[PDB]
Amino acid sequence: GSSGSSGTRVKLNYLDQIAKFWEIQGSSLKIPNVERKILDLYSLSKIVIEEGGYEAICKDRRWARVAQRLHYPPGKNIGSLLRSHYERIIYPYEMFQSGA
Repeated sequence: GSSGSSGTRVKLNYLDQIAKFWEIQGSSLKIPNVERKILDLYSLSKIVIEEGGYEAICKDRRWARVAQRLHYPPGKNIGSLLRSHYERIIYPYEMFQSGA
């Protein structure tokens, strides 16, 4: 019949999800500014999960590729930044939203 195309549908679910969790704790959900541009915590997390989880990509120091995926500047200490922001904000959001 008819078809569509992926857009900013789910990309929002991530924000509403991580938010609904933070807004509750007390501290509003804030996004860090990397590369003179807003960070898409949605893409980073998404990719990882796909790659093969956090422990996997982490063990294979794939962080490098995970960063370049978002068209990041190859040369700057980004890998570290990402891994951090994740375990910094995406740490509780995940561990909490893990296991139904």
